[PDB]
Amino acid sequence: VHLTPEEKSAVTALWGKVNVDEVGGEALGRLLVVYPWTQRFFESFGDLSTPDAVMGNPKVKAHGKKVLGAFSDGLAHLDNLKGTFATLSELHCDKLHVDPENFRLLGNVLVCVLAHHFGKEFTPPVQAAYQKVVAGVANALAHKYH
Amino acid sequence: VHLTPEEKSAVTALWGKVNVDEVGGEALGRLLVVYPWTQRFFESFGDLSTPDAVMGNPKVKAHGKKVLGAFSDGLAHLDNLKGTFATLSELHCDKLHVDPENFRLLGNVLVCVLAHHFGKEFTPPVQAAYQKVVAGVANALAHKYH
Amino acid sequence: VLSPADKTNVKAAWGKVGAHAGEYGAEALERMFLSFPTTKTYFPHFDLSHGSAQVKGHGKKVADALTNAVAHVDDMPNALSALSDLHAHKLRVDPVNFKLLSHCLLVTLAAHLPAEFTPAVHASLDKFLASVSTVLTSKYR
Amino acid sequence: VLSPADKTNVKAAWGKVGAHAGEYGAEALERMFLSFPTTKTYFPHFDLSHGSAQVKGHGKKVADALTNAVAHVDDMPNALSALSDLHAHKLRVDPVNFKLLSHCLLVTLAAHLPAEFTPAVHASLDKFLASVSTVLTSKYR
Ligand code: HEM
Ligand code: HEM
Ligand code: HEM
Ligand code: HEM
Ligand SMILES: COC(=O)c1cccnc1COc1cccc(O)c1C
Ligand SMILES: COC(=O)c1cccnc1COc1cccc(O)c1C
Repeated sequence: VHLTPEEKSAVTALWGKVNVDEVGGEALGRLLVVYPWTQRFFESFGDLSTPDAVMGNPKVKAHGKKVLGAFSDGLAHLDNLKGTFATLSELHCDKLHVDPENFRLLGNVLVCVLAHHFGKEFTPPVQAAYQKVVAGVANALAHKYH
Repeated sequence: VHLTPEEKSAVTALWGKVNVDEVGGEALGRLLVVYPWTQRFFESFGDLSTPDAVMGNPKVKAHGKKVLGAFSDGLAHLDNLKGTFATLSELHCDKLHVDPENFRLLGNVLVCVLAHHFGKEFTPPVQAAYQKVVAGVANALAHKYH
Repeated sequence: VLSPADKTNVKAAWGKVGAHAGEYGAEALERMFLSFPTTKTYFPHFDLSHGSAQVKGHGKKVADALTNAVAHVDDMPNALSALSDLHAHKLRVDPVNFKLLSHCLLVTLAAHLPAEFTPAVHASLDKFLASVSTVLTSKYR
Repeated sequence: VLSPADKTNVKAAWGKVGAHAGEYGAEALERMFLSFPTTKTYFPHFDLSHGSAQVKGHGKKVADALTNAVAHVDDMPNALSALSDLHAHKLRVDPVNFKLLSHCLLVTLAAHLPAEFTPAVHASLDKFLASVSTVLTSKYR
């Protein structure tokens, strides 16, 4: 993706403050609640029957942490997202057969969670830079569809 | 760029019986009628107020022929759809900013048109083969978004 | 949401399906399964072989549900509430799959009813099936 | 189709916006314009510079429309009929842009009303904006 040096600084500064224990779990969790059909990919995760159950689910928090780790790796290699997510794309496309639409939803749920956590610090220019990031990640996860 | 040998045989055999002067106009015309927001990209084409106006619009039928000609070019290079539609991808994505979902919609409209004209001869296996065609075309046209 | 003209077109076209309900239903399902094989995973314990009696039966159920939807187009969320429980709460069907079946339903109608599948009727049918899909994919109980 | 819970969630949450209509409406627009530049092509005659008086005033119109939509959640097509004619018939806005604005509305609400923006309320707000979006992009008259 193409981030201005001013955008990269704002992205980096915000990301450095991200609670890596919770933010990923909340993003993945909100995905499962707002878009319930995504739960079908997580049958072995136990109880997803209610919103409270999804958010508090230890397997959701744990897996969400891995999701946030992928975004962290993407930020560290913005010049090669296709190569950085090459393995993850093989998994999500060939094996799991996840619809590319779902990739964009999660990216945007992550945005909402950042907005939720940082409030006014999540300014429109900061959002704009993060939208470039999540679009690039979502696309890099789906090249093996292309 | 994919399709089994049998799928390629099925697509090629049917396309040989396709009226290259009519089908493209039908497909584009139905796109504009079924998904009316698409008309916004064709405001220089004249009257698009009613279904009959659209389907009878000379500029729609003429442009549809170009569109279908590009599909023919795709079918002659099924293992290289990205390169075949490379220039068109630049136009539709960078210059026209057509959302890629519309690419899929036109593809499926074309499938409906094929079904409409061939009827029973448009068998499920023939359709499945063409679904891979139009998905490949849509993907190739959205490549500059990737 | 459907225009009065849309309701008129849908009722007119689907009415001409009539006794071909199960056939068109089954054909649309088989088209979906063959064109988009990932849809088969929603039916893990089904016999999905070509010309399957189960698929024949299930296509009849789908078609008859659509006939019901058409008769209750002004009260669809009420009429399809049980089907909504099934698809949205229990099955949690990904809405992209409804697009695929609706498309295959259009393909089937166009393949069997060329004279009735006009651009206006096509558009009306597409919007109608989109309405049905939203109702069935949404939890409103 | 909204559930009785969705309606309850939306009224309580959107009810907290209050005098912040112009601000949040404006902010949601600026977030959309900045994050998704292609949406600006619908506003060529507009002053889309940061902090413009035109965007801020338009934000108030959009927010108020949503407030009206909330109040008429059980008869939205009638209530939004004028706005539908504007967006579907005249402007012919691609539905994808409504998804972008809806997303920016959620971001704004999350940034300003963290206590309100629970997962369930997030789901309800998203379904609400989706419904508003479908009505404004559908030609049903
Ligand atoms: C859009 C950004 C996404 C990111 C960054 C992401 C990241 C990841 C990561 C890091 C893993 C771990 C893979 C491994 O350890 O081998 C994973 C696995 C997985 N992902 Fe995603 N993912 C994304 C989207 C999605 C979506 C949208 C879905 C479903 C709707 C999904 C479904 C799954 C499933 C089912 C697994 C494996 C679960 C298991 O092992 O039991 N992913 N993903
Ligand atoms: C999905 C397969 C599609 C194919 C194969 C295709 C093909 C073409 C071709 C061959 C041209 C002529 C380019 C030139 O001569 O410079 C063209 C132009 C154009 N296309 Fe497409 N197209 C597709 C989809 C779409 C869609 C979905 C839209 C809008 C919703 C669209 C909008 C346009 C516009 C606005 C032009 C230029 C019109 C003009 O010159 O006045 N295309 N396309
Ligand atoms: C217009 C769209 C649809 C209609 C009208 C429809 C209607 C129905 C009906 C009438 C039933 C049987 C209810 C009963 O047995 O009491 C059913 C079941 C079912 N449908 Fe659908 N459906 C639609 C779309 C879909 C799609 C797109 C999928 C998946 C890709 C799907 C997956 C299923 C499944 C898994 C069952 C349960 C079958 C079983 O295990 O017995 N439906 N649907
Ligand atoms: C999603 C919910 C939306 C709501 C509630 C909404 C509401 C409104 C309202 C209240 C007006 C003012 C009309 C009047 O006062 O006469 C308006 C105008 C307008 N809207 Fe929207 N709108 C929405 C989405 C969109 C989107 C996504 C776009 C484009 C990307 C858009 C483009 C426009 C344009 C171009 C105008 C005309 C402004 C002018 O020239 O004065 N709308 N809308
Ligand atoms: C025609 O719709 C209905 O029957 C009806 C009646 C009362 C409440 N909700 C509805 C549902 O409408 C929808 C739902 C989803 C998409 C759509 O395009 C429409 C018109
Ligand atoms: C939201 O408005 C209503 O529920 C309502 C009330 C009376 C008639 N038609 C409607 C239409 O519903 C829709 C329309 C479009 C999308 C959607 O998800 C719903 C529930």
